[PDB]
Amino acid sequence: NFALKPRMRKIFSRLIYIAQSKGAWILTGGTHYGLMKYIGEVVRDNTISRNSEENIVAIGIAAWGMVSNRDTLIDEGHFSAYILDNNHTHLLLVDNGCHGHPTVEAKLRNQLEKYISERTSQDSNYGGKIPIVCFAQGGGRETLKAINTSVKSKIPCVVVEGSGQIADVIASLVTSSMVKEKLVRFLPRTVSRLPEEEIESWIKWLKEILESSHLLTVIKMEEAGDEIVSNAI
Amino acid sequence: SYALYKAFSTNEQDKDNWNGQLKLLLEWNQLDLASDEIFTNDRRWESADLQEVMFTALIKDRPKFVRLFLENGLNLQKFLTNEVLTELFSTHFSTLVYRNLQIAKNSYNDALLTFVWKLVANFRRRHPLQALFIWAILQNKKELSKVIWEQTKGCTLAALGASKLLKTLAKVKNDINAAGESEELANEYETRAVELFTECYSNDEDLAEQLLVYSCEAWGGSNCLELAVEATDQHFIAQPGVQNFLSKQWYGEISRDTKNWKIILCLFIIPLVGCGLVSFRKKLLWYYVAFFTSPFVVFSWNVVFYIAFLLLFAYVLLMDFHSVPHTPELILYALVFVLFCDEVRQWYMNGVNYFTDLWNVMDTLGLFYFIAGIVFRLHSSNKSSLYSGRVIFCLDYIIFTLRLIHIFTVSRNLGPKIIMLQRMLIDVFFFLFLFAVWMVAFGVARQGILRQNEQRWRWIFRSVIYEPYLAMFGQVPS
Amino acid sequence: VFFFLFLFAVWMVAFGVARQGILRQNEQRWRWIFRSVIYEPYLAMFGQVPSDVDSTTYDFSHCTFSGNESKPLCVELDEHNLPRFPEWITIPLVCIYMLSTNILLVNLLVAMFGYTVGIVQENNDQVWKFQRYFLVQEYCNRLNIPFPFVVFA
Amino acid sequence: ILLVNLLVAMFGYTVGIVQENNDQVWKFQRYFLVQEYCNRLNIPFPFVVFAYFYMVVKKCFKFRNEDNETLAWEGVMKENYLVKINTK
Amino acid sequence: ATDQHFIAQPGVQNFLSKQWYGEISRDTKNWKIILCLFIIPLVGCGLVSFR
Ligand SMILES: O=C1NC(c2cccc([N+](=O)[O-])c2)=CCN1c1ccccc1O
Ligand SMILES: [Ca+2]
Repeated sequence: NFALKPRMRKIFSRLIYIAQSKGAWILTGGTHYGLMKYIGEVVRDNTISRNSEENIVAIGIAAWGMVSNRDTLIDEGHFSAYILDNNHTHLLLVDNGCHGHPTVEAKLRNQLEKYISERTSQDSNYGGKIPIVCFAQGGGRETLKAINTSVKSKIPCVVVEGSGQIADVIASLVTSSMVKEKLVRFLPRTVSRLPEEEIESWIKWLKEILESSHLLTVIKMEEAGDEIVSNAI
Repeated sequence: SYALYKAFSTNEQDKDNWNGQLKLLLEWNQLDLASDEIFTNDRRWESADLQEVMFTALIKDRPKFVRLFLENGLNLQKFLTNEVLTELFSTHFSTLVYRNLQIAKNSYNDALLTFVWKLVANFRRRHPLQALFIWAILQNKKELSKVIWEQTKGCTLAALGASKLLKTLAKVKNDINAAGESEELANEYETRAVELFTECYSNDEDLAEQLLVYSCEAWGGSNCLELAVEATDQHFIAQPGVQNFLSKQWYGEISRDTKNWKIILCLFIIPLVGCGLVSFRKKLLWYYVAFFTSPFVVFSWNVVFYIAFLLLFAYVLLMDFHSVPHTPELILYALVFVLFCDEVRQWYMNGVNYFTDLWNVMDTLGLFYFIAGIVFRLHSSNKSSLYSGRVIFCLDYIIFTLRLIHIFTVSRNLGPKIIMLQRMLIDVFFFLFLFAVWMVAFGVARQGILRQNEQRWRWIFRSVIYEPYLAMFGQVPS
Repeated sequence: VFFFLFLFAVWMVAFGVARQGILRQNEQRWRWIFRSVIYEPYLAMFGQVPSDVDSTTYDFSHCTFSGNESKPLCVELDEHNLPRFPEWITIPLVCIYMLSTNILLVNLLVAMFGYTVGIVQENNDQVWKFQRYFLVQEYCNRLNIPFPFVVFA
Repeated sequence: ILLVNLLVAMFGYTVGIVQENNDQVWKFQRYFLVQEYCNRLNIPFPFVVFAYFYMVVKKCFKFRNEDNETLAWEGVMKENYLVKINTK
Repeated sequence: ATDQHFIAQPGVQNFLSKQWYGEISRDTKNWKIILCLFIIPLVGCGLVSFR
């Protein structure tokens, strides 16, 4: 579940407008639940409002172990009732073993990011190289693992907001003690369900985050007018 | 409320009781507190447990909380069942509003109010959001109505139907305060419909004209353009989008950026259709049919026909009118039969509202006087019946000639002035009232001072009414 | 002016044909059709009140009985050699026509003139001094001597 | 004199009021003439009675997806219009 | 005091109109009232509203 306040609503509407103006791929999870619902909604709306001039490309990358109804074909399927989202125009589902396995798609996702980041396409203004931006807004282990796999790789261009769960704990501080102090002050109801043997691991994750502060940027609260997403990216 | 919430949250027994916290913050108006520390963590949302609190926020006028609930997710059409609508229109529906609805259905009846009287009779004993919108808009809620209006699909139709309902309910004379608020809310939604459709037109023309013609699968049983007409919302039609739609529909196949004199010049010379003088943008027989299909030229052909009919009527009536009908009288009866066929066609394709317009009434009356002149006219070898038939045709010619003023209301130049002409009736009647009073007073005084005991009625009304009437044109009674 | 002339022509044609049809019978002369249909209802705009509708102020010394001399035809007579036309159908007809054209239709033109003068006056000075360009550029362009000698030049 | 020149004044005042509304009322009335001359399948006039016999021929014998597409189009400018209202 | 703006407001005008029609309600049309005036025994019908 996800809270859709009109500020983040405006930000992601502006984001999908920028992705239509530039002709960009948007990589995402692709399930029916939460933010990807709203991304599929705004993709469908910008598709239905113009119906031409570079119809946009959204790739959902899922795990295949959380999908309830699965059809093995060669023959189009009819998926109905994690549930996949209706409006993502491309889907890729990674093959692995049993059902209850989160964090499977992240390896192929980050390797695809790395390959397009080293892919050369000279018909641009970036000196080729197809520039790549990662966005984080919310919370979870998947967010932090994705940000560190990005910033470990070249061209991460990690952008966060000033509202969320981990976007607040990264936005506020830009050693171990201050990481502990922020993580207990912005997440009150998550620390109780966590052993400290991986909380120190999270401290190591965030210390690997803050190594390259030139590869990370933030959207602030005073900066709340129009075209702030372009001014960030 | 904040003190009670701090006392309710820190009991260390009901920290799992988010429902009690939400109902406590609903009974008070704490929107910001419920946004900050209920819906923040994304920890436990069920999205279907929000129904009784939804019903309470509806019946207790909490528009910001239902905005928050739809912001966090609830399906209206899943929620809004017939039991909910009967509980709203049966229990939560006011009783003074129902009396004003009775008075409005008795004294100001209409198609849409008959429809909403039928549906409110349905639910006090399938488009759910529209019925909830009617419930909220009748009650003059003014702020829950906007929240549900933002969720609807046929938004322009909803705004025009609401403006029509409220402009009808603003005419009930008792409880003038409720009439005032319903009038203000009517003006707000007709402003809202105009300002939405001007955006829908200013982005795309074709899909806006797609919007104008849809009936929303019996919304109220009518159309967006029809609802704008039936409410006399002339500002919605005086805007350039609907006027551009109407002008493009009026010229037909011919483009609008051609001059009119080329069009009427190609009208008079019939085989001139095959030349590069007119533009058919908006092989050779398609040019022929696309010229002779358009409303512009069938109207112009029809008025040329009507002028030729008036010339034939005048020739027959003044210069060739004998005891037996000659050839142009029979041609005249044929043309009147053609006009009668058109009028019974229009009475068939309209029905009972055909008799609403006064022009159709005097139209049928003129046809009746024509056939009465025929049945006086055929009794030949009787000079009195023949003369009476000709007098009947003369007064009928007056009627037929004065119809031409109503014909030429379509013009860009004469049209607005002919429409302006019917706003003068109250000034003309005030003039005739004062002139009749002065005329009667002077006429009876002069007839009484001069003469003595006139016994003839004709020479009373020539000397009391007629000669002081002529003294208005500068006669000075002698 | 053209709106006035349209309405006045419609009323004038209607009254003229109705009066000529009620009074007389089968006029064959075109000039005395257009004198009695168009011309006399036209003069009734200047306050004339068309005459031969009253049947008491009508004499038979201005007729022809058949078109032989200048004068109009008589009203078509009875078997008792009386005028056939009803006064109660021609006196209120002339009264309605005379009200409608001499008073309503002229005082409407006064109102429309007053409204047009009310609009165009703040633009009138601009349009005049825009037109001033053309007269200055036709009287400053040529090398012009005074007029009756110009042909020598 | 008095009673006719009062009528002139009242006509002038009524023309002074109703003129900014007159164009609106004319182009509102334009709807009815367009919808009576665009409704029927009409040939030019003196032959129309023959086509009337064609209707006698009648008495001699006798959810949609693009709608949802254009309503979904309408919702986008509704959202843009609400953005503009709150932007003011 | 000739304070005509105090009487040209809708409250006093509503008071005066309700006092002028008397027992008949104001949201009935006038032609029904004068039609029932000319035909005197027509008072016993459902044409006028006495609210
Ligand atoms: O169709 C028409 N029927 C009659 C009509 C037909 C029968 C009798 C009478 N009448 O006596 O006033 C009038 C009026 C003129 N008319 C017409 C012609 C051309 C353009 C627009 C029009 O409205
Ligand atoms: Ca008609």
